[PDB]
Amino acid sequence: AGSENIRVKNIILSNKHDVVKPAWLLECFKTKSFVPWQPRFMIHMCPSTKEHFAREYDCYGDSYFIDTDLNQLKEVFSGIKNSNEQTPEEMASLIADLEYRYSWDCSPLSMFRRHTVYLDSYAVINDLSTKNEGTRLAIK
Amino acid sequence: CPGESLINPGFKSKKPAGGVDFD
Amino acid sequence: YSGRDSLIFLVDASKAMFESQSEDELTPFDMSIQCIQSVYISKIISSDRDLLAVVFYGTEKDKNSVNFKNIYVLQELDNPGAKRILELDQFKGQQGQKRFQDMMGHGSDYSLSEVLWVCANLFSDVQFKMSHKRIMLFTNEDNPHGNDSAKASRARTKAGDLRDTGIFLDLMHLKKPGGFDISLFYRDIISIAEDEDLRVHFEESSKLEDLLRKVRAKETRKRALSRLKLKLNKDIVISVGIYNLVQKALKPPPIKLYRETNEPVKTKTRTFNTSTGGLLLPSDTKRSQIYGSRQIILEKEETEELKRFDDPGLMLMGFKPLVLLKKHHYLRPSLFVYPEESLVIGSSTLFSALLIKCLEKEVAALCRYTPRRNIPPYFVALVPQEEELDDQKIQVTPPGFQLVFLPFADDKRKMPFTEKIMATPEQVGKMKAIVEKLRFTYRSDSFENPVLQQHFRNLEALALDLMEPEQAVDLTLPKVEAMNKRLGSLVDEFKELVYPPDYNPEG
Amino acid sequence: NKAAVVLCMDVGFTMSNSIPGIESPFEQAKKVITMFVQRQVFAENKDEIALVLFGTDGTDNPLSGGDQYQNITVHRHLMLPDFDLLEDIESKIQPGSQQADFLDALIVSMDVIQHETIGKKFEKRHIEIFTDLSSRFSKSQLDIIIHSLKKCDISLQFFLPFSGITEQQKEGLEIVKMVMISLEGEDGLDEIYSFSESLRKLCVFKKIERHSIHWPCRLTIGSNLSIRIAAYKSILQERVKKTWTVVDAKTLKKEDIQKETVYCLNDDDETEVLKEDIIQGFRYGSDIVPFSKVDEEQMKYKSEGKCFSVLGFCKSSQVQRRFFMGNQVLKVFAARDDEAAAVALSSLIHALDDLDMVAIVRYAYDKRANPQVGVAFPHIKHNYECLVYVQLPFMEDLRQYMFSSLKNSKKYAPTEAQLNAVDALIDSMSLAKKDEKTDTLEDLFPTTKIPNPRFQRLFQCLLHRALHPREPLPPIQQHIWNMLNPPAEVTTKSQIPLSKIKTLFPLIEA
DNA sequence: GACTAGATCAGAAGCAGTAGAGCATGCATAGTTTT
DNA sequence: AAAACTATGCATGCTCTACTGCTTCTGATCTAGTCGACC
Repeated sequence: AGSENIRVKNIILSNKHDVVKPAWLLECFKTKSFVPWQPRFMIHMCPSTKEHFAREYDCYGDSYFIDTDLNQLKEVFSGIKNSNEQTPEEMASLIADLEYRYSWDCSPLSMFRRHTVYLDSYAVINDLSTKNEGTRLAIK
Repeated sequence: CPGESLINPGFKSKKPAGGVDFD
Repeated sequence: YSGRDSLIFLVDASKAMFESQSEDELTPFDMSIQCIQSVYISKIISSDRDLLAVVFYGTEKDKNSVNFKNIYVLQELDNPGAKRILELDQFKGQQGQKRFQDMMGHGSDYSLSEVLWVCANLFSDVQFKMSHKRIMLFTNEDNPHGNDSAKASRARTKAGDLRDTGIFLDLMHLKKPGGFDISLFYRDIISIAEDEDLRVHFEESSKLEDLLRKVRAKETRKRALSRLKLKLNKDIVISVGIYNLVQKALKPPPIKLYRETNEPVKTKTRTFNTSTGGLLLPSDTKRSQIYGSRQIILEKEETEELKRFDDPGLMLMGFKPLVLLKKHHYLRPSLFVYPEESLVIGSSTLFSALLIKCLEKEVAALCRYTPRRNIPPYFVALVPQEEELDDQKIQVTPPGFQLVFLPFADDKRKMPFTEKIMATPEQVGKMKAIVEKLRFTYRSDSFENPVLQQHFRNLEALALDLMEPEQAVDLTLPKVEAMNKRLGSLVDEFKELVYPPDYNPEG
Repeated sequence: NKAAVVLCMDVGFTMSNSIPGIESPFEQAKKVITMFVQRQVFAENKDEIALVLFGTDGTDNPLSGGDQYQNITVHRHLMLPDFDLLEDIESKIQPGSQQADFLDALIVSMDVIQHETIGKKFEKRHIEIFTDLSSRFSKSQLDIIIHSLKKCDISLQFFLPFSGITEQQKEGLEIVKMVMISLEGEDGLDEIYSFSESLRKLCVFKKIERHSIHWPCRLTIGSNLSIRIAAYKSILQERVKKTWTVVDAKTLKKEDIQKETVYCLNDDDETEVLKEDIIQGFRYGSDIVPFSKVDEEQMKYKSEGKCFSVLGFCKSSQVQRRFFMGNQVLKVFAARDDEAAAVALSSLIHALDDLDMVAIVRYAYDKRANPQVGVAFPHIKHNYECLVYVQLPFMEDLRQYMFSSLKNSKKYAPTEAQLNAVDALIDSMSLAKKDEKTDTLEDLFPTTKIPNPRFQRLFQCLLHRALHPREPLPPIQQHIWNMLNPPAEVTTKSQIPLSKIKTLFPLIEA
C-alpha cells in the first residue's frame, strides 16, 4: 500500500502482518526475480520479521554484512529524524577526535580547527563596544 | 414551505444539536 | 408524497468561475464541488434511494443524448455511491482544476436553452416515479446572454416549459467581482422570486451554508405501522391508523463478504438428525418443556395456538381520569392513533368528537390492544393530544390520541425496604441554589447518538479513503469545567453541611 | 425463601355426605389442595409439601404408643412437589368411615415437621388443618401444644366449610378461636378461612417473579460532588423464564438434533466458503465497503463505563411523557447503610420537587453498554422517597410526520347532538367513582393488579397436557375472560348511549 | 388488417418493525479447603 | 473455629435470525385509436 490511508494505519495497529512499499513489486518485475525485502521498502514489520531483520540489519537501514554505496548511505542519512543534544565545544572535540583517529587532516578544509584565531578588530583589546567593522579584516 | 430542507424535500430542516447551553 | 427526489447539479465552466479574488479564498468551482460532495454524502446517509446527476456547461467537449455542443453530462441520474464522490474528488483543488480543464475544457460559448433541454431529457430517461424534480444552477454570471436577445427569449421559453412540466429551478449564485444582480435576467428563469431576493448580492448565496451542513441521520417517510379497527361495541367500529413518532435508530445490519473478491455470500441454516444425517423438515419435530420432573410435549401449531386470545384491533373498555395514570408506570414507547377514512367512512367525525370531549372532560380511553394475530392482549390508554403550533405556524404537536401501554402485575418489581432520612431546610436551600445555577432549556433534538455518528464517520472514511476519520463531538458528556466555574463555593458549603468531616465518598 | 407446608386433612364420613344443592366439603378440600399443589409446581420456589390425613383405617405414624395417635397416616413426607403428588391426590386419597380428633392430627403434623426439618434451612413452617369439626375434641394437652408451637415458631391456619350449624360445630369453632387467640391473639381471627374464600384466591397461577440486581454507582454534579446511589429496575416487560426445546418426533430427545450453518457464493457452481474466510461489511449507498470486526473494535466509540452524571436541570414541563424511550424504569435510592448519602439524595429530591424541576442525566450500565440520555425526577411518598429514571430520545430517533387538523376541517365538523351523545357515552362508561365523603377517586378497573393472561394460558395448557397426555388443548378459562373484561355495571349502563351514538353517526364500511 | 398506447388488476420483492433465541460479563451466594 | 479461593445459578445487555404488514415495481390483459392501401 503506497499511501498511508486509514486501512494502512489499521493494519499497522495490528502487529499480525507487514506492509511493503509498492516499489518492491517494481523491483521484482524489472528483475523478474524474487528480491527479498529490505528496510528501505518496508513501512512496518511483524515482530518475527523484526527479529529476522535485527540479526542482519542495524536499527537503521545500514546493514552489517554487505558493503554500502553512496545511494544506500543517502537513504540511511534520510531515515532517522534528528539529533541536537550536543554543544559547540562537544561537537568540535568529537570532530577533532575523528579527524585525528582516521587521518583526514589532509583534506583542504577543517585544517584550522585545532587553532583558535584572534584578530585586532577592536580599538582596545578585550573591548566588545569598539567594533571596527567595515574593513578587509572582517572578510579575512 | 418555510424552513424546508434543501437536501430532502418534504422534511423540515432540523436545527443542529446544541447540547447544554446554561442560562 | 410518493416517489423519489431527483436532483441535477448544473455547474458553469466559464473562465470567471476559475479566478480567486483573494489569495486565501475558494474559487467558485471549488465551492460548487464541495457543495456537490456534501450533498452526495448527506444523501448516502439519509436517503440512499434518491437520484442525483452532475452536468457541466460552458465546456469544449460534449457528451449527451442529443449530441449538443458545449454540454458535458458527467454523471447521469443514478443512486449515490462512493465511486461518484471519488470521481468528483479530482477537481477539488488547483491541480484538480488543471485536470478538469485538460479532461473537458473551459471558456467556450453555450446556450441555456440547450442546457435545460438536456436536463429535461435526463429527467425523462428515469423509469422510476419521481416525487420531486429539481435543478440547481451554480453560476456567477448574472447576464449570460447580453449580446444576443434571441438566446434570452429561447431560454425564457424553455424555462417556462420546464416549470409547466413540474421542474423546480433554483439559482445558487456564487461570488462575483462586480456583484450578482438577479434582476437582470434570472428573474424569469427562477421558479420562485422572493421579495427579499431582489437586491444585488455581494457574497455567495445563503443556500451554500445549508448545503455544506452535513446531515447524518436517516429520514424515513410517513408510514402506518398498522391499520386497525377501534370497536366501541360489537356494532360501532371505526378505522384508525397507528404510527410511531419515536423509534430507536439502529446501525445498518452487517453483511457477510467473501475475502478473496469482496463478493456477498448467502447463508442457510438446516437441521439434520445425528444418526441418519439427513435433513429434517420443520414438520418432523416437536416442542418440549420440563416441569415437576416430567417432560411435556406439544406440537408447533398448538404452541402458537397458546397465544391466541382475540382478533387484531382495539377494544374499548371505559374511560379513566387522567390523574389515575402514572408517569413511573412506563412500560414501552408510546404510539400515535389517527383517523383513517379509507377503510371506514365517517370515522373522522366520531374520532373528532371523542377527542374534543375527552379534552374537555380530562379523560383517557382505556382499551385492549392486539396488534397482530397470535399476540396476547395488552392494556392501553389513549390520552387526547391537541394540536400545538410554533410561532412560524409549523405544527409541532399533531392532533390525535397517544397510546400508552399499561403494565400488568407481573411487570412490576419489589424494592428493598429503606428507612427514610429527611433533610433539614438549610440543606434543601443550598441544593436549591446549586440546582438553580445549572438550569438550562431542554429540547428533544439537543443531543446526538455518539455511537451512530462515529459509525457513519468511520464508514465514510473507509469508503472515500480519507487520511483519518473525523471525530464527533459528544454532547452527552458533562461540561465539568463550566459547572465547576459556575457553582463556585456552593459545592464546598453543601459538602460541609451534609457530609461528616471523615466520610470519603469515593472509598 | 424456603418453606415447608404440612397439609393435614381428614377423610371422615362426616364430610362424605352434605346437602345435595352444594358440593360436598370433601370435594372442596380436594380442589383447594389440587390448586395449591398446581401453583407450587408451576412456581419453582423450592418450597416443600408434606401431606397427612387423619380419619383413615390405616395407621402409619412415627409415634404410636397406645390407643392415642391412632387412625392417622403420614401419606407423603416432605419433598418437592411433583406430578406424582397430583396423581396421588387424584386417586389415592379416598374417603373413610372412622373419626378422629384434630388435636392428635396437629400433634403428628408437628412431630413430622420436627423430625424432617433438620438438615435443611426451612425458615418458615405452616400447617393447614382441613376439618369440619364434627368429631369431639380431646382438650387435655393444650398447654404443651401451645408451648411447643411458640418454641418452634410454627404457623397454623384453618380451613372450614363455613365462614345454621350444629352445637358441636360451634364448640369446635370456639376451641379453634381459643387456640388462634393463644397463638397470636386478635389478628388470628383473620387466619381462619372458608372453602369458598380459599377457592376464590387459589384460582390463578402464581405470577412470574424475578429479583432485581442492585446496581451501585455515584450520581455526580460537576467534578467534586458525588452521592453514592443504588439503582433497581421497577417496571419491565416480563418474559417466561423457560423456553421451548426442539425435540425429535420419535425418540423425544434433544440430543438427536442440532443446527448447522452453510455459506455459499453467488455462483451457479454453488461454491462452499468456510467461516474463517467470511469478513464483515456494510453498504454505503450503491456499493459495499469491507469493515472487519477487529478494525471496528479499534475504531469503535469507547467510553468510560458506569456513568450516572447530571448534565443539567430543566423544568418539568419541558420533558413530556410521549418522548420517553427504552424498555425499563429505574428507581434510584441512596446506598444501603449510608446516612450521609441518604441526606444528600433527600436534599436533591426535595429541592427538585419544590422548584418543579427534573435532572437531565447521562446513563451507562457498563463499558459494553451504549450511553444514554435520560430524565431523573423526584418521587416522594409518605414512607419512602427516591429518584425515578427513564430514558429520553436522541435526535435520530425523532420522526417528523405532518397530520391534518381536525378542529378546522369543514368536512368532519361534529354537530351539537353528536357531541352530546359522545358526552353521554363518556359519562356512562366511567371507570372511576368519586366518593364525596373523602372526595377521593376509586378505580373500578385497576389494570395493574391483573396477572398477565399469557402465563395463565401457558400453565393451564402445560398442566392439561401433563395430566391428559392424549387430548386436545382446552379453551380459555371463563375467569380469565372475566378479569380481562370490565365490571358488568359499566356494560349495563352504556347500552342506551351506544345505541344513540350508532343512530347519530353514519359509518359505512368500504 | 395490423399494430401501438393507455388504463387497470394481481402477484411478488423490498423494507420496516417486533419477537424469540443465543452469547458474553459480572456477581451473589454458598461450599470447600487451609491454617 | 475463622478466613480465602472457587463453583454454579441467575440477572443483564447486546447481537443475530424468522414472521407479519405496507409500499412499489413488473407482467399480463383488455379497450380504444391510428395508419396503409384498396375500392
